Amino acid sequence: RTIGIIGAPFSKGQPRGGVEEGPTVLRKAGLLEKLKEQECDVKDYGDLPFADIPNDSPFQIVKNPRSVGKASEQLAGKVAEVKKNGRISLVLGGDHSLAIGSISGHARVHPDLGVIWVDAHTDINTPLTTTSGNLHGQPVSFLLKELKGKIPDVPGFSWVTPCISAKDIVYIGLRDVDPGEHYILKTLGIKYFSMTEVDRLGIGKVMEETLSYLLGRKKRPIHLSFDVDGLDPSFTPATGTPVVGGLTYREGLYITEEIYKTGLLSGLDIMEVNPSLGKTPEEVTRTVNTAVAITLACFGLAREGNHKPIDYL
Amino acid sequence: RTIGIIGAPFSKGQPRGGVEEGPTVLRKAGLLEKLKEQECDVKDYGDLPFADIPNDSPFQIVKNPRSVGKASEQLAGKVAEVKKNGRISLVLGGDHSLAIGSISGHARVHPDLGVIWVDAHTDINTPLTTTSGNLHGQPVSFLLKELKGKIPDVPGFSWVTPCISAKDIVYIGLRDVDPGEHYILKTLGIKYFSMTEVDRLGIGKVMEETLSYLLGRKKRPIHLSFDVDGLDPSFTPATGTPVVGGLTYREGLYITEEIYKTGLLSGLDIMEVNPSLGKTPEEVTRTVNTAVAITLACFGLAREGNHKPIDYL
Amino acid sequence: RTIGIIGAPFSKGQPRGGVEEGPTVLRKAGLLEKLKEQECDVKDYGDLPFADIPNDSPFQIVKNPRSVGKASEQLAGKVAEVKKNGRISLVLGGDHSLAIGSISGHARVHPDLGVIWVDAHTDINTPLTTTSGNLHGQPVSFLLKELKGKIPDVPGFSWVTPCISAKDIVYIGLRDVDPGEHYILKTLGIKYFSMTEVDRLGIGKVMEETLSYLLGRKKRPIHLSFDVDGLDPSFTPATGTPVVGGLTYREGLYITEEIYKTGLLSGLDIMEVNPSLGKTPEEVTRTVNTAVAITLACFGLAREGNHKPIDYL
Ligand SMILES: N[C@@H](CCCC[N+](=O)[O-])C(=O)O
Ligand SMILES: N[C@@H](CCCC[N+](=O)[O-])C(=O)O
Ligand SMILES: N[C@@H](CCCC[N+](=O)[O-])C(=O)O
Ligand SMILES: [Mn+2]
Ligand SMILES: [Mn+2]
Ligand SMILES: [Mn+2]
Ligand SMILES: [Mn+2]
Ligand SMILES: [Mn+2]
Ligand SMILES: [Mn+2]
Repeated sequence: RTIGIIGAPFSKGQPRGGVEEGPTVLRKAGLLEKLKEQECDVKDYGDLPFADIPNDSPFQIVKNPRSVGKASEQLAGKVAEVKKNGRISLVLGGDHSLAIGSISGHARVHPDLGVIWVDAHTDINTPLTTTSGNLHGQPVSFLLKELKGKIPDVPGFSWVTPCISAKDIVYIGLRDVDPGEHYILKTLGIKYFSMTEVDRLGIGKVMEETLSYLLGRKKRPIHLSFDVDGLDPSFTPATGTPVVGGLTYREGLYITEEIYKTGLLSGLDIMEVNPSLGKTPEEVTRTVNTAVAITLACFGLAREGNHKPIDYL
Repeated sequence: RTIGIIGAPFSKGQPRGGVEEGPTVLRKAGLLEKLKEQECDVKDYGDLPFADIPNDSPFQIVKNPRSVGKASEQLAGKVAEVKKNGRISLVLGGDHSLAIGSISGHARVHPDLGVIWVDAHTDINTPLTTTSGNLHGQPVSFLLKELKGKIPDVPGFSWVTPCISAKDIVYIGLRDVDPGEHYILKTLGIKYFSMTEVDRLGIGKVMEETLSYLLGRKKRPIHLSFDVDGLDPSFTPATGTPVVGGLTYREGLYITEEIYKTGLLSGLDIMEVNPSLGKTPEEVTRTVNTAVAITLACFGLAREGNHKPIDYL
Repeated sequence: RTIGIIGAPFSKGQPRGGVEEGPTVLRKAGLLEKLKEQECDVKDYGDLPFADIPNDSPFQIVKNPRSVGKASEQLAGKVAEVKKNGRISLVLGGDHSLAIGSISGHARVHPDLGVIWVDAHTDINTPLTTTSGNLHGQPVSFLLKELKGKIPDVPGFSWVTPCISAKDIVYIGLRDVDPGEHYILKTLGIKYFSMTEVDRLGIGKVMEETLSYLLGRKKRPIHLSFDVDGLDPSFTPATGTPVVGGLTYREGLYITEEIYKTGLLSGLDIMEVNPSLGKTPEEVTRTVNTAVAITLACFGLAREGNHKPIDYL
């Protein structure tokens, strides 16, 4: 397909620093070249320069609010620009707090978008329910219209305007959800397939139900926010918040191959890859290699094989 | 839920000695504290003191019959006492021979109980079909009423009285069954889901069929005897009789989450954890960590998340 | 069952040399003894002596054509001889190019045979579509009647005569298919279950559909060509062309147990085991151990257990 690459070297949504190198190690893995090797029209919009915000004391428990809020604001603008150029935005990011800007900018051009959130976490804590204070665990709360009223005026996010409803999002891969987050899940009736649902139904039925749920009424642009920790740490160990018993490499590729086949992928986020957290150089390459594989599947690379519209014999 | 913890530091049902440290490493992993962290009312009935039986020569091929028989007799009494206190018995054990006492004592208070046996083995050898002579591979034969007549008078087990019928037990995870055991399986018509059935149907259908099979006619108390070697050794390596191709971490949690949701868990055994068999300190923690996780799922810990009956917003 | 073992220490269908030791390490693993331990009548037809062909320059891009062609010709004759003796041929091989001779000889005695190809690759490149020039990636093209006309006269294969039609073969495990191969797949309407189909349907449904597809109309002899790289490299690392995200140990045993139960297994190939490629001695034993396990399942070894037709009690 036609892609718009945008690097988001940002880490202030969480504690560990190596995540801001995500764009770097992914590009170094040959991601752009691999994409072009497929039927892909690629345009690199570069790495966003996230100016340093020295004065950024916590808002209550919430850490680096101004830095996070600004980074998302800048990203929102870049994503909308790539979308206005008629390209699928591909955000190579640092931490998941960037989802606020990615989905926000995406929704500016396509308000009817539907979101698929692949993650071990729901990232739906509010600045008031969070216990860690890390903003990468709160992006969804800022985007949901139903939660508008339970979100205090956190410095750096006055530009935010909830752009999705509880029913325009589906979670896949959940296995470490905070109490307050679970309360929000059940209270708002959010659609989710935790690892339990995946075990019960199988990834095939999960995807069928996911896509039917979001595209049932009518077709709409899809936004895939992919947290690499959604996959089991045996595949993506170099990440800040790993949780055992995750989605397999295969399921990861299944999810993305199915999303690709819809022809509706509109926005994509490959988040939380932290090269500095690899216990070994191999754990780093294993994580980056899996992240690239998942990305390539989102744009057409199929396990059964691919061939050009010609007569090979 | 409401739990009654009882440690069973016993190993004479098999050759390797480290298994008697199971209660110790599990408690040290913070199992009691983790349980209390959930909606659990926990009461530790302590570790059973299994007096030394110096004179215990083999009965034919059967090893340490008096020691094994006595340990189960003592455990049977403790389990019945915890059951009479209105608590779910949680036996942190050594080897699986202890199942004879656990199920026996449990059945004294709840004769209508149904058993789910998660294991790589059927543990249904009789003292006459066993080839190893290890009693942890024969517990089920002593408990089945239909096999009463094929069980010689083994020193130490005169107190035993078969308490379950062939149709009150379901096996999950089988992958190393002895010939005589398979003969008993097919002859008595015992319900089982070997790894082959799990591969064929998926763990979801397996659990649906398991619970429908045991609770179809009417609801009854459930006894879960969980041998950690039922799970693949990539998850629980520190165990005496590991067999490759086992149940995954995920399936292990699925089985237990589903049992929990029935609200009928009445007795639980977490067996065969042998810290001394870990090739590395990490293999030990990996095994103990998985054992704790499985235990927590049996008492409510759900992957989709948990929340108190309050308004979190 | 009744087996006819034939060693095929051959490697010239690909670059890496250790694969010709496959027969050796498998026999050393006790394969013959293990088979006899089951209800198996085993006869070792020995290791085929593949005479050295010093003058064998490439045919265009195609490497070692005369050596490969001769090795398959010799193997075809041996397989037909074992089949005429009323035995299931078990080819312990080197590289997969040997499939040309195995299926060829098998089809001489049983022209109505159906093939199940477990592999990460389709091995259907023609001498003209191949980009590697390695013949182990082209065996199927030489056997398919529909491709007769697109196969140049390659030195060493004048003895070949396509013996199977597009609809007498089913692929399972595909995850690295070349463009030209995919073109052939879709153009000839070949039945396949890539890793994507396995993820979608589950290995149970895959096997049901595979066997129904090949045995629907009427029962016929089955030929299983098993490339060990079909299974994930976490199980069979010592192989020349490994690809991540493969079939699990369990699925491997499921496939073969189901094939065994048909009672129609007529020919079997255990290919691509290369002891020299093991990064460690354990990776070598892990690969050989998995290969033996898969082989034993093909001849009756069931995970639920096995028992002789006698009264064990
Ligand atoms: N629920 C935890 C973990 C969040 C991880 C963030 N992520 O999934 O990108 C928190 O609120 O800090
Ligand atoms: N079937 C073997 C292995 C038993 C292992 C015991 N277990 O599963 O707890 C025997 O009878 O010795
Ligand atoms: N498709 C590649 C890989 C073939 C591997 C051969 N195999 O699967 O036995 C080629 O044509 O060289
Ligand atoms: Mn996460
Ligand atoms: Mn996340
Ligand atoms: Mn066991
Ligand atoms: Mn056991
Ligand atoms: Mn292959
Ligand atoms: Mn092959």
